[PDB]
Order: sequence, then C-alpha cells, then structure tokens
Amino acid sequence: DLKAFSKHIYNAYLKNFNMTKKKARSILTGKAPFVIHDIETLWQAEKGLVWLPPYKEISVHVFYRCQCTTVETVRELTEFAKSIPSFSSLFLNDQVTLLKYGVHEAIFAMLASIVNKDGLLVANGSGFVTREFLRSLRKPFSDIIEPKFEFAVKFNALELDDSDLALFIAAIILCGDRPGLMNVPRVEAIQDTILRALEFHLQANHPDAQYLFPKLLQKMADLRQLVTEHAQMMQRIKKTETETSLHPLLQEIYKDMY
Amino acid sequence: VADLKAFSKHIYNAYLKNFNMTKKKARSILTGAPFVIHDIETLWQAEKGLVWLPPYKEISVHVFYRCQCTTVETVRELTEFAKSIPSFSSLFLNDQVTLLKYGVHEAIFAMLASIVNKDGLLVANGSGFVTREFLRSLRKPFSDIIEPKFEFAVKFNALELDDSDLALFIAAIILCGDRPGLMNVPRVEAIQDTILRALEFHLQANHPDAQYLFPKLLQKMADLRQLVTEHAQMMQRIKKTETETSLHPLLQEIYKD
Ligand SMILES: CCCOc1ccc(C[C@H](CC)C(=O)O)cc1CNC(=O)c1ccc(C(F)(F)F)cc1
Ligand SMILES: CCCOc1ccc(C[C@H](CC)C(=O)O)cc1CNC(=O)c1ccc(C(F)(F)F)cc1
Ligand SMILES: CCCCCCCO[C@@H]1O[C@H](CO)[C@@H](O)[C@H](O)[C@H]1O
Ligand SMILES: CCCCCCCO[C@@H]1O[C@H](CO)[C@@H](O)[C@H](O)[C@H]1O
Repeated sequence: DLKAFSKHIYNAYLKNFNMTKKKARSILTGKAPFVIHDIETLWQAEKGLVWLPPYKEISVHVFYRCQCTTVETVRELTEFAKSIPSFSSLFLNDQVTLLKYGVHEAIFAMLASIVNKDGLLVANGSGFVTREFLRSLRKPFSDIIEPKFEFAVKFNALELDDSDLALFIAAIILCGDRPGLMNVPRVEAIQDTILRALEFHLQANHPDAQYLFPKLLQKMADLRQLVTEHAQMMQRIKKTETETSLHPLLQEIYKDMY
Repeated sequence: VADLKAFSKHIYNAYLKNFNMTKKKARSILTGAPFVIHDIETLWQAEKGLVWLPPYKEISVHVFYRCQCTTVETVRELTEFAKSIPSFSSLFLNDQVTLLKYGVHEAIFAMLASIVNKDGLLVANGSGFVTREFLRSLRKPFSDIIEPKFEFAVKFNALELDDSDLALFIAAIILCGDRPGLMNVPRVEAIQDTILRALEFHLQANHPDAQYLFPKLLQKMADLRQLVTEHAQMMQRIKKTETETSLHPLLQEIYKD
C-alpha cells in the first residue's frame, strides 16, 4: 500500500519530468555542455548552439529565459500533480490553488538537481550557464538568482535521489494551509499520507542517514521563506523595471502574494 | 468541413461519456414510472427510500439544499466534459477554472431543459418527478429562483434540440472568450469559433428544415447569460436574508464576485 503509493508517485515523476537528477548528474560529471559565461558565449548559444519579447538588454533576456523555464516546469508539475493519488479527485479550483502557491517551492527544490556551485544546466543540459556570469547581470535581476544557488548547494548536500524527490515535490504541492483552499481536510489528509510515505521511503533508501526526514521538513519551511522573498523581489522588478515584461501565467501567480 | 464533422463527433462522445442523464433518456421517461413529488408527504416518502446534506431546517431550505447538490454533481460532470474537449485541456489549469466558474450555470440551466416539462422536473436519475406547482408553493425567496428556469426551459425545448446538438451548444457555452480574468483570450476565442462553426455545420445536417436555428441558439446563449445574472442576484438576496441557510463551499467560490 504505502510502497505502492510511493511507486506511483515515482512513476508519475519519471513520466512527467524530462530532466531527472540522475540524467543531470551524469552530464555535470562527465559520463559535454556548451559553457555560457559571457555575452559572446550566450549569443553563440542563442545562435543554434544550445537553442520571446523583443531584445531589450542582456540582463532582461536572461530574466526572460528564467520565465520560460518556469512556464515549462509548471506544465510538467501540473501533469505530475494530476497523476498523484486523489489530487485529481479535488475540485479543479482547489487543484489550481495548490499549484499557484506550490509551483515555485517545487521549482526551487528541483533546480538543485541541475545546479552546482559553479553554474546551471540549461536547455536539456546542452548548455551550462556559470554562476559568475549570472552574478555579473544588472540589478535587480542579479538579486533573484544568487539565493537559489545558496539553497541548492546546501539542499544537494542531503544527496537525495529521484525516488526521494518524487515524494518531496508531491508533499510541497499538496499543502493544507495554502490561502483560499476549499477542502482543507482532504488536502491535509493527502499530505499526511505523502509524508508518511516519505518517511517510510527514507528509512529503506537512506538507512544510515541521521535526522533526514526532519531535515527535509525544515527544507520545506526554508522553501516557503525563499519563495516569499523571491515574490517580493519579483514585485519590485514589476515596479522598477516598467519596460520589462512578465509572462501572464507568472502574473496570475504573484498577484496576491506578500 | 471534413474536420468539423469529426470535431463534432468527438464532442458528442464526450457528452455521452460524462453526463448521467441525456435528453433522449429523459424524454423517454417523461413519455412512458417516476414517483411524483407534489407535497410534503410525498417528498418525505421520496427521501425515505422511494427515490433517494446539511442539518434539516425546513422544507423550502431542504429543496434549496437539493438544488445545490445537483449543481455540485453537474459541475463535476461539466469539468470532465470540458476536459475531453479538443484544446480545452491544453489551456493552463487556471484558465480552465475561469471558464468553468463563469460557464457552469449557463450550461446547467440549458441542460435543465432536458429533464423539465411544463408540469415539473425529473429528480434522482429520473426515479422521481417533482411538480412545478409544488416547487411554486415553496417559501420566498426560495421559490423565486425556481420559476424562471421552467419559463426558460419550456421555450428552449420548443427548439427540439437533441443530445448531439446540445453537446456542441454546451461546449460553446464553456469555451467563452469574454469571461472575467481570462488569461489566454485569443486561444479561447479561436476554440469557440471552431465550436460555433461545427455547430452551424451540424445544425444544417441534423435539422435541414429548421429555419434560423443557429442564430436562435446564439440568442439562447445571450438569454442564458441574462438568466444567470438574475439568478446570481437572487442568490445574493438569499445569502443576505437567509443567514441560517448554508451554501455549499463550491458554490461560495463560484458566486464570490
Ligand atoms: C539556478 C539559478 C537561478 O535560476 C532561477 C531563479 C529564479 C527563477 C524563478 C523565475 C524567475 C522569472 C520565476 O519567478 O518564475 C528561475 C530560475 C531558473 N533559471 C533558468 O532556468 C535559466 C537561467 C538562465 C538561462 C540563460 F541561459 F539564459 F542564461 C536559462 C535558464
Ligand atoms: C427547474 C427547477 C429549478 O431547479 C434549479 C434552479 C436553480 C439551480 C441553481 C442552484 C441553486 C442553489 C445554484 O445556484 O447552483 C438549480 C436547480 C436544479 N434543481 C434540481 O435539480 C432539484 C430541485 C428540486 C428537488 C427536490 F425534489 F428536492 F424538490 C430536487 C432537485
Ligand atoms: C470544479 C471547477 C469549477 C470551479 C468553479 C469555482 C472557481 O472558484 C474560483 O477558484 C479560484 C481558485 O482556483 C479562486 O482564485 C477564485 O477566487 C474562485 O472564485
Ligand atoms: C497552471 C496552474 C498554476 C497556475 C496558477 C495561477 C493562479 O492564478 C489564479 O487563477 C484563478 C482562476 O483559476 C484566479 O481566480 C486567481 O485570481 C488567480 O490568481
């Protein structure tokens, strides 16, 4: 039962996410991606090497590429969630509420799978943008990038695998205290099942890991704080960068966050 | 032209797959038997097992609660119907909820005509029939919301649509481009235009002698928006003046501004 619950989550994870942490770790080690570290390498990458509103500047273009990856990951998270036991049994408005307040927590957790202390895989791992180059971007666009590296480095130290992350992201999405949730008891019930499955799974998968389950619970609290700060940065970019576009899907997500 | 016939058939199959009651099944029941509910005693009989919730209050509120129940179940079926429609599922989930939020009541009142005649209304999968006169005898403001639906339904049933017609008509109601807060307006308008073209084509083949049928149905869509507007006003009065009466949570989200 509880193994069948976890296996179903793991299969929905492998089915709906093109880039897994296993595939990504093979690329980042050497089992090669074009390194993007300045304007010239980025232009070459955008000229067919690796791969939107009109080109404004270098920092805004990268900002636009960040939005694009979010839109694509929301599509995958929506299909992943719809393959979760009794997520589809929720009314559609509750499904949207869980995705609205959960996608960025899940996105920032899954970014760790394609991130190291030096940079980030882009476009199915065919490219690799460096942390140094992303730091060099203009403000406020550089402000939204570095905190994700800091979280991802410490999160990768826990050495979770795809089977772990499948339950971890499922627990992020099915969160009982999202604002405006209609059927809170049902969501809390599903969440409690996922957390039990997660603890059960971590026992077999990481028998030597000390305090791993409460460590992951703390990571979930960290992710909510990371998203709150990110949402405030995004709202200031919306205020101060009036010529910079925001994808309509992201506009609906950040509308009421404070 | 060739894609339209297949597009229509796919929508009809989604109709037959997801709705508990069709107009074909309903009209055969209404012509010959359902237990007739016409007063308090028959209604109690129906609840005790002959035919079939928040805590009881009174008879008019109990019928009001059963009205909410049929809406909740029809929203479930309309959501599965819409999800089987071409390119509805391709919209982001928040656009799907917006279309359903502002469309389900227009579609519900259109589909209500299938189980209504001038004398009353089928209930509980057609095993019951509640009379129009009994529903009229309920306490205001609860009897206020019932009678205009009969009035719309009898005039709507005069058009003599069948289920294949209604499948496209319901799809056009849901895929409405001017719903408040719609994100991808051009994509919804494009899907609606395809449905309206499929509907026009379908009406020519299925009702070859029917005059002005397609613009009549477009007018019915406008009538349905006015019917829902007046209904929401009446629901606001019930929410204001009947404070002891509960409103199902799904309906609170639909009627929230
Ligand atoms: C791990 C470093 C931080 O990355 C991110 C930080 C924040 C967000 C949240 C978004 C921001 C709009 C949201 O609010 O939705 C997303 C990312 C993901 N970035 C990318 O995938 C990316 C970056 C650069 C390139 C390029 F090649 F162009 F350089 C291509 C892809
Ligand atoms: C054609 C008559 C009008 O019916 C309706 C009017 C308005 C709405 C919209 C709702 C109102 C809360 C909403 O706002 O969502 C729904 C219905 C559907 N009624 C029923 O199916 C029904 C009625 C009575 C019984 C009983 F036998 F118990 F008496 C059982 C079922
Ligand atoms: C089952 C589909 C039909 C559901 C219709 C009800 C939709 O309600 C709306 O759901 C949204 C959350 O997604 C909220 O943001 C809105 O405030 C709310 O009004
Ligand atoms: C693609 C799934 C994840 C996207 C989440 C986007 C959430 O947007 C919300 O959609 C609701 C209608 O559904 C509106 O009522 C809210 O105002 C809006 O904030």
